[PDB]
Amino acid sequence: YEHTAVMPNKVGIPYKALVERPGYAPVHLQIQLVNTRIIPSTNLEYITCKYKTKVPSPVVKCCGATQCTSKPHPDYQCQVFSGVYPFMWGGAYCFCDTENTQMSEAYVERSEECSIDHAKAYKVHTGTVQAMVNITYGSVSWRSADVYVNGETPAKIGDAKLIIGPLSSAWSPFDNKVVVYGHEVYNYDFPEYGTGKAGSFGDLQSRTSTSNDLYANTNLKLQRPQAGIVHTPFTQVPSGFERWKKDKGAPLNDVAPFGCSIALEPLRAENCAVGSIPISIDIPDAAFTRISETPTVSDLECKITECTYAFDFGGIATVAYKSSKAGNCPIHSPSGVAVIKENDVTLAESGSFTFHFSTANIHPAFKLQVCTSAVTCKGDCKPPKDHIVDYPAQHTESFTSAISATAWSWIKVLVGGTSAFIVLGLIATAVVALVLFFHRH
Amino acid sequence: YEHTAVMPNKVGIPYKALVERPGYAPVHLQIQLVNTRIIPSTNLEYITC
Amino acid sequence: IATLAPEPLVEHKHRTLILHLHPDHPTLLTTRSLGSDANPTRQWIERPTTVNFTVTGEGLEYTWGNHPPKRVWAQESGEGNPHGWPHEVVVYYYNRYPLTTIIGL
Repeated sequence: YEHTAVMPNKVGIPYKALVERPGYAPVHLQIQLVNTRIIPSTNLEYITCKYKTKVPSPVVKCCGATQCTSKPHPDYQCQVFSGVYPFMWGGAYCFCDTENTQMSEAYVERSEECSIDHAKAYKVHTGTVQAMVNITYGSVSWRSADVYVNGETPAKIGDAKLIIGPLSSAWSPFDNKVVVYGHEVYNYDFPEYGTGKAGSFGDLQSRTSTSNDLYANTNLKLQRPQAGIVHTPFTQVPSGFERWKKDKGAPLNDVAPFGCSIALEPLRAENCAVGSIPISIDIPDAAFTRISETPTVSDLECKITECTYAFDFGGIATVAYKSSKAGNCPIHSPSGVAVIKENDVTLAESGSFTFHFSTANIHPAFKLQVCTSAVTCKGDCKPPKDHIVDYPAQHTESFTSAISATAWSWIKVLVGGTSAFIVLGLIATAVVALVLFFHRH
Repeated sequence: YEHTAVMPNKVGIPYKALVERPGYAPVHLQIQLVNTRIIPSTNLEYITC
Repeated sequence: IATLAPEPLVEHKHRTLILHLHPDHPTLLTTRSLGSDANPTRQWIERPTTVNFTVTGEGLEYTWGNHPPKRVWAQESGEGNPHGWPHEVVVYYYNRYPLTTIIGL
């Protein structure tokens, strides 16, 4: 039998519902979420790491000149310095005074630390949503399996078949372009593999972690050797990967709203709480019993002994029944004023039991069913002494839930007696026209 | 649980109260005084004989 | 292996969380709210200070140093009596609803 309703998108709290079938006793249905993962689609664009500029050995032409060719290398540089006359150990290097050549070639290559700490530049495309759902009904225990959040994939959980409907909102915490460094992600823009400002983020881009091709602009410039010694001096701006690692903002896992914990290896956004989830579960007829088998109850009167405004289950009430025979029947409340802690009851012949509930109202006028029979409960509640708790609310706060009976009588005369006084004022005009008409004829 | 009240300044008469924690049974509380000493601070000036 | 900061002294108020932080090293404190608006704050603490954060019913999550994050939710304790004279009925709803009592009156 198909049960169709709307479940709010929360993880900790369960969803309680009583399934009504004509000619059959109702059953208790519990749906509880464990995980809620939003998994977008990503393609890796490029990686970034600190560079390492390695220079080859320069040549020392004694009496002559040298030229260079445009070798294929990232950020390759060449120059020619004329008239160097270098000095080494054991006297001078060459004969020809005030005419000599030094090569001083340099180019840029990635570091050996690029395989350990590198930033992965991802482009985010919208994808699929999945969840893990705990299911029980009737008398069988809790058992769970992974489900898909769409409108086309039923999942076989238990003896029933469950279709978890799509999310009400398409909100995702990820941007179009993200950067993954270590175990945290960031919302950052890219130089898009073509550009690079040589000191901010894209001074060294490689397509994969072991790609042969490498883009690198770093403002590398050759400098003249001085006073006749053999070395190749260069000048370049510092790395952009180090400058990004200092001038960095907060990661997305410290920034994302709705309590979205972010994992890494499929790049999920776990346990967000936004929107609602429609449900459709088809419970088989093997868990349905008849009206003749279940007992009937009567003479139900309810008294609330203690209620509290606080979170968790701060209310406790005892009810009195008169059952036809012993057995088990579920209890459930349709209205959202009070949730119920437990599902079933061990009934007896003319006894009484207590149950625990949870409201967000001063005066709960909630109503619950026991053994497909009706009873109502009324009472009063007191504010709690706790200021801050470490657990979320089990109830749902409404708009009229904060109105006390003293203030409700105060606003029943400012809108009731005043608006009816204008009615008293308006009928005086309606009767003075009748008297003035009767003066004529 | 914190329970604040006002007791009188009588020595032999105990103060009986009933604390009320919600969701729990009330606990009886009895406070009694056995002494009451006011000790001023003194500095000796001189002796005489 | 990294240092662990001493735990803060936590005292509660009405929709207000107070932390007494006493660091011996420059320590990072990041807070965020679990509602629609995250409102993220971050600062480095080098001296013994005290900070107040407005915790609502949706919640608040704060991390201090290398400690795991903690989540706290504010209850509805209130500062008034809802039944009685209207000089104390109004002051009960002013603390609970300061945005509707001024407009509604």
